[PDB]
Amino acid sequence: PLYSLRPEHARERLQDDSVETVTSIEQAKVEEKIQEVFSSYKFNHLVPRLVLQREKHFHYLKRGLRQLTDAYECLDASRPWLCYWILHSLELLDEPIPQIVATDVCQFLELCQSPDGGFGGGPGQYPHLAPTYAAVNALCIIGTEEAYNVINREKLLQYLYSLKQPDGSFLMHVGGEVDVRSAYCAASVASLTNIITPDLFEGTAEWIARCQNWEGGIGGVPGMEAHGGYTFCGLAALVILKKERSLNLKSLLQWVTSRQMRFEGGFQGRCNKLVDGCYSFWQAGLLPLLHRALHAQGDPALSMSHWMFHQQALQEYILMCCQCPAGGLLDKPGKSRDFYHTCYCLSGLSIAQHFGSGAMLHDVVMGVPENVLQPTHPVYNIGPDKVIQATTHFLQK
Amino acid sequence: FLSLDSPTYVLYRDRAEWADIDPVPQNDGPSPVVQIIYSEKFRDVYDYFRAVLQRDERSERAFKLTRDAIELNAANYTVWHFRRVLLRSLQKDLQEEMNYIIAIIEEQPKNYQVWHHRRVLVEWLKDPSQELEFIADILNQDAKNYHAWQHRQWVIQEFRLWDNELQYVDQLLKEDVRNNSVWNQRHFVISNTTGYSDRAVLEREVQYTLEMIKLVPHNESAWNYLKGILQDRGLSRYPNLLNQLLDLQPSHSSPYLIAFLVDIYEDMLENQCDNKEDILNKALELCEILAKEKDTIRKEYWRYIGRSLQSKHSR
Ligand SMILES: Cn1cncc1[C@@](N)(c1ccc(Cl)cc1)c1ccc2c(c1)c(-c1cccc(Cl)c1)cc(=O)n2C
Ligand SMILES: [Zn+2]
Repeated sequence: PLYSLRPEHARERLQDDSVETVTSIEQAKVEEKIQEVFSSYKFNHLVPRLVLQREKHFHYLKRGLRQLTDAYECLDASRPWLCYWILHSLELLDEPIPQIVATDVCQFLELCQSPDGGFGGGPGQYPHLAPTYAAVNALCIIGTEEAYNVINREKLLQYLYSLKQPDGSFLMHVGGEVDVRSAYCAASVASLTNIITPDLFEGTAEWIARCQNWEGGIGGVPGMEAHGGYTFCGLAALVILKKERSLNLKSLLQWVTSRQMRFEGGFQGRCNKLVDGCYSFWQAGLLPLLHRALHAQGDPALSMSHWMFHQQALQEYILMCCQCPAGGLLDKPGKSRDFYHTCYCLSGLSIAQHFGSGAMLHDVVMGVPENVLQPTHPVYNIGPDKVIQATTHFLQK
Repeated sequence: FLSLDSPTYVLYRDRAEWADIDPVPQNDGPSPVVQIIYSEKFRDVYDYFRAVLQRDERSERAFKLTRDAIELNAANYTVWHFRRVLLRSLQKDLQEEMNYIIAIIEEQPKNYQVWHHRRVLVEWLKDPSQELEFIADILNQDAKNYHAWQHRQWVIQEFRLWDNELQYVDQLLKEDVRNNSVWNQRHFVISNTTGYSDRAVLEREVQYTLEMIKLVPHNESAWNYLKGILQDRGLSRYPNLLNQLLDLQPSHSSPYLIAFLVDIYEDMLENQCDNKEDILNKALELCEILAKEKDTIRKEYWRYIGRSLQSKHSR
């Protein structure tokens, strides 16, 4: 029937070796809950029963894109994201953006953009790289020359240069601090716009690699526990910089793959920590990357039909434990809907349904064939088509 | 000097202290997108903050205004900026301001902007005299709090305060040996104090790591550690290991043991060992018990291992 429900799967529950600790107790609550979930779909299963709520998830997006309750008030200084998550989630789900909505959106990001480069959390806020990767990403999703011309490439590049450090690391914002993520931001942004001077990323390939530790993963700044949010940013940033090899790619693959939960099906963000909503892109979203590298080196043992993670199980998770009836997707069962996971669960699912490396193109679509999501580029997490339109456009300046 | 939350709180609009200054509304444009329907208490504060900010008013009244803007959205980096500005010109007593920041962190241990501020202060004063007690208190509520650990490695490296860290490490490891963050913090204190090159230390760690495995066999931490401090010089370079693990094998099995042995075989073949073919099977055999039974979720991967080995150690 379904991996998550095969009888033998009951043999994949946590074994605390009769030694209870806080981590054990907490992971126990999770498996047990996620058990009821797989188990209710064990009193019926009549027609195709794992359906992605296209429409419910659509009102959600459709609306928040124009107005948010007073809830998302702490996102007050991070609105560009709100523009990205939503336009990328609409994109995946396959909903066109009214050519009107686009201009309206191009007009907003316009107001955030700093007179010295980069974008702020909202109109009239200092430039920072999180909202800047969001803006450029959201504007490239829109892909109209209106969107593309919003970005002031010169001031974009000066700004990036003002965050640069001697050791090849980028400050998150002026005065702020530096973690791997800031690098992935500067590159992802300076990439699509085609604004990479020859010495812009010097020493960054190096500084990023310095964040990989004994686990095989990557942490925020050297010496930190391995983490999926950062591990993605590290590699994808390096993949752009064409230095994937600068990493011990083998201990990485070994770390990522081990992070998927044998019982839950989804990925955890750090060894010995709960499964989670996203991480269906921050983690699983890495295997597409490692493939390109392992294959860029030659390595003839790479499957031609699948990623190197259990796709069936991940989809069986996102579709069966993260969808809120109301709409949008969750962390883990009973954790509240939010435009952030609403995006990274749809991005991870897409990653878990879409395989291709070269001429080979093999998809797996758990649930109903209507759950077939739109492809998403593993590095910039935006339509692989929009990536092309972006560069192809800017690579003429 | 009121408080955002006192039942006696009053908007800045209905205030005397702020009568002389026009608030500045937001500019979402003619046709707003992903616009928030701010409450009326929230909107108020910021309209009056923009104002201060917009005129760069380094005033003692605004200084406190920023404390309310911070509390309404502590992820607002712009406001946090304008506060350090006011702290330095107004010349506010940074130790009184340390007591402030100690408070917000206790209230929102998961903000990335609220710890940076505390990092700014600590280096602004050159004083780590507290910190570690603080950091321990936060991690005592959530021991896998990323920022805390990060800010704790900072305070340790920057002020060479190692000493009792491996000590703290051992403590937390008792409280929950599954705390993967403490197995990291541990490698942080060791590779920077004595490294692992030292035969005695690398030996001390491996026994602990081993007697820790035997205690809680399915804990994946004590495994990634014994696999990562050894895979340094080469997992293949330590003979006696590959056996002992085959000893724990019955009453301590788990794909964390079976996986480990595969890792060992792989390196052995890599350092051109004996019984070549024989080992090359002891591996592909284990790749299957795992890919097909003991660790199915990872099947697609344990097959790559299998095919990778065959294509590179049999022909
Ligand atoms: C650490 N984490 C894991 N899952 C969720 C979270 C997070 N603690 C978080 C914190 C910092 C960063 Cl840079 C990324 C993610 C979290 C938790 C809940 C959240 C959001 C973020 C975010 C959010 C806000 C800005 C950027 C990003 Cl990437 C996420 C929005 C939101 O509406 N909700 C409910
Ligand atoms: Zn999450």
